[PDB]
Amino acid sequence: GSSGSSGPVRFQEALKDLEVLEGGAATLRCVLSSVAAPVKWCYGNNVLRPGDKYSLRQEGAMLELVVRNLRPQDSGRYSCSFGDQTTSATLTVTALPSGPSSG
Repeated sequence: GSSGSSGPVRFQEALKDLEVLEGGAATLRCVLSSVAAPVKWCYGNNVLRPGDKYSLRQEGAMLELVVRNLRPQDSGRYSCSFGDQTTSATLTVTALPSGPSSG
């Protein structure tokens, strides 16, 4: 059943569309209606886990998901599962113009 009818966690400021160029890192941000943790992170079908590739951080109803090696194929639907409601956002990654850059 339930734990103790505590209450659902509304999404005051969920994740919003992000604009970044290929060759950096993308850090999403979202503030929950209430301070609760730990939190759950999911992307697509499988559930996201804290490690090297990804870095999850929680502090005062605040989440932070960093994504290294930004690629034009990574852009998807990052939705955080927490409480009764769920949020979802989209990232924008532009493929470098392939200029005179060394690389």
